[PDB]
Amino acid sequence: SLIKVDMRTISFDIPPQEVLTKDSVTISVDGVVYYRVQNATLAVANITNADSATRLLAQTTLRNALGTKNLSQILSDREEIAHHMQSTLDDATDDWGIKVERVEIKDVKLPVQ
Amino acid sequence: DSLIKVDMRTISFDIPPQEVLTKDSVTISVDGVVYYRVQNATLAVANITNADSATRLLAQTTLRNALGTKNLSQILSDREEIAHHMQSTLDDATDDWGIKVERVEIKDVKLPV
Repeated sequence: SLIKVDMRTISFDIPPQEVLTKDSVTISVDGVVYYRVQNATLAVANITNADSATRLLAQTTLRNALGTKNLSQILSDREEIAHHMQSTLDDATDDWGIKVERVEIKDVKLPVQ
Repeated sequence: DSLIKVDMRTISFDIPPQEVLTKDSVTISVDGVVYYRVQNATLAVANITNADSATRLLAQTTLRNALGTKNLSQILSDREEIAHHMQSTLDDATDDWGIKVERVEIKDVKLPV
């Protein structure tokens, strides 16, 4: 094989997502995903659609996880939520050969309301 | 904005032993090495099913042609120049599928029976 896939850990940013918390507060949360290709072939066979599929599934996973949480609970349970988001996203990315190492919450922006 | 990264580091592949006839009717057995890197990732992936096989063949093809125009004493004497010109000729051909040929080395010039 001449054209090889970089198998090293790389990252992408989850753009800020609007979420209404359990205690009814509209927040704007962004995050980071740390991932690597764990199956060169399986990833390459899905190259044209893998990028935005993984990006969207990350957003929806972040959106769903925080929806069942109190605003205070987002800060304290941050490692538990990150662990939960990792499983969900790792499971959903296996079918195109991508290993997700971490999904971490970054900033919690606060608009009026 | 990509997800699946192509390895951009300079790497090598071996040109298997080739039976060439010199300009002065001496037959030889020549193996070589090609040093290359992907210089255009979008253009390389688009042709992944054919590019590897095509590059290997054109390396062999460039090696056979370069030696065929040369006399045995010239192959002996100035490998440096021959390898330099082979790099140019292979670099021209492989550009259309986003591969930069950095360096072409001639390893062993053997004499079979």
